[PDB]
Amino acid sequence: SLLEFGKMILEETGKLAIPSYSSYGCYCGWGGKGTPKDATDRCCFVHDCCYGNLPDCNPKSDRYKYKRVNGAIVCEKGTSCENRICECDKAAAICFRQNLNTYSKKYMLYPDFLCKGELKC
Repeated sequence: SLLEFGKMILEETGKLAIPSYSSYGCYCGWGGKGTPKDATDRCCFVHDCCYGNLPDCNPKSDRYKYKRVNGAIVCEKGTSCENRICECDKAAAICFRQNLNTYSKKYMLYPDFLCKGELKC
């Protein structure tokens, strides 16, 4: 679920998902169009694609379980949708952590009209 994803993000990065990531660049949060602004935004592009691969799942609301094996995220067994949603969220959280070195506050609340260009999934 979105709340679990937000907690996973905070655990990984120390940044509150809202507002550090919920309106970032062209792909973090609500919609998505255009060329990702930077590595962090690309994490969100891929995460959107990841959810897009699950038609019949409800990533915003469906809850999954995971644990920590030393610092590593291990998705625990639920329904197939739960497992797949968890793997999407795990990847994005790790991706945000990997790219904290280029996170830029100037991309928070990025205006929709600047999301120029195109990308397929």
